[PDB]
Amino acid sequence: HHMKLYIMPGACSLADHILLRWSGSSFDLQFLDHQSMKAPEYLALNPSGAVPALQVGDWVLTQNAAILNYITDIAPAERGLSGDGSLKARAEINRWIAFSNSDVHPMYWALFGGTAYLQDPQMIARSQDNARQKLRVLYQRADAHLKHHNWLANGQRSGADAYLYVTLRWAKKVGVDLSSLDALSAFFERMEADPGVQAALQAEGLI
Amino acid sequence: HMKLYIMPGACSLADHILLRWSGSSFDLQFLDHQSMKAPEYLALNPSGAVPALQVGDWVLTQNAAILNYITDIAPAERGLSGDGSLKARAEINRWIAFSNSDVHPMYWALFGGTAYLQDPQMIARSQDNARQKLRVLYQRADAHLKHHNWLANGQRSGADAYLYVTLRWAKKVGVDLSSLDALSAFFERMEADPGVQAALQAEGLI
Ligand SMILES: N[C@@H](CCC(=O)N[C@@H](CS)C(=O)NCC(=O)O)C(=O)O
Ligand SMILES: N[C@@H](CCC(=O)N[C@@H](CS)C(=O)NCC(=O)O)C(=O)O
Ligand SMILES: [Cl-]
Ligand SMILES: [Cl-]
Repeated sequence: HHMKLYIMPGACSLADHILLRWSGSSFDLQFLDHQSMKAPEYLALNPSGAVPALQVGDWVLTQNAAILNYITDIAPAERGLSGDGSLKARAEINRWIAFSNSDVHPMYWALFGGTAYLQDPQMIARSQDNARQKLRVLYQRADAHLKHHNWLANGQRSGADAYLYVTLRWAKKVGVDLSSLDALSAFFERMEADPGVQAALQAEGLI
Repeated sequence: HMKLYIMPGACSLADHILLRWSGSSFDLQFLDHQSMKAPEYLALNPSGAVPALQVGDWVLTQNAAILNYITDIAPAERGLSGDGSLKARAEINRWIAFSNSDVHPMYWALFGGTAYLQDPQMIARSQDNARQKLRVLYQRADAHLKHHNWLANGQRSGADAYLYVTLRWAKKVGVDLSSLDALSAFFERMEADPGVQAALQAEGLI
């Protein structure tokens, strides 16, 4: 109740939801729609009208990268979400959060109606194929990294893994080819076997 | 002991500006669209993109990660972490993420990212769309800057360096920044900054 996470089921807010559960923090979910996000109540809270938003008392934090880092910062060290807690450890988490946040996530724009302005069905389809080809390349990079690493950063689970997992769920909704990416596949299954991930998916109605 | 891999005027200029503000000792390593795809740099960064910050044998690559690392190593007296609280770091992070994940990728069609469309009219529509979406994002920044001189905690941070760098691209690609007086004043404050000027000059920019 002191902390409220504004979510849309299956959206990027799911990464923050997963991390909150891994941190062991007490929090309250506030459910939003593509309609309720654009309503004046949430626009007063976040003018951008986009999820996630994390309310800590009267303070409203908005970027996934900022929220994930904030949850990491407040989590007790025993939860192991900051690695050894050094500058290098935080930098490793940050680089992999930025990979999902600024390389992976925006490549999904064409796959979530971002290219509707093209009007031409063939052009819209080409933009989607391009997004899938570029995403395939990015996921091959993540898979190559996961072949020799347990987790993305510092060999320990972090907000970086929660974010990568959420993008993989989108890949599995928009037709991104993840075949022959065995390390990435094992990572996805490890995540889905996790009680914190399962609790989050269930609470959001993705079961 | 630190080496920053740059391309003149690229997103790496934000890290360059912050390194000057931090007072840190650093070397610049200049790259091309060709030298970045060369095997020597691909061994350091397989993504074949700038920035990259080398600290000894360690190579750090994401802009957001580099900006936060520079902030973390800067002496407290430099005032790049605000009051230094979790809320202060979160305010810096939200504004870094705004330029990193909202502004920066909207420039993709404006920098040849929609060439696959082939048809010139469709490529032009993708550029017009990128410009329209960017004016909306810059209106948001302008609305925030109407009541704040700096993006986070009323004190200069890596967030300010990043927003300024994209505003340089806006001017080069035809993004409409008219009637955005607070963002215009921000751009002017930045260009008058000695650390910014020192960075622009070292990069051979104007
Ligand atoms: N850079 C922002 C992006 C925010 C964003 O893309 N939010 C999406 C959720 S994935 C959203 O609200 N989409 C639907 C809408 O705006 O109606 C962040 O990572 O928090
Ligand atoms: N998410 C990455 C994006 C990296 C990136 O976009 N780098 C650009 C510089 S603006 C680049 O190297 N562009 C041209 C190229 O790859 O040839 C970050 O912020 O560091
Ligand atoms: Cl990376
Ligand atoms: Cl923001």
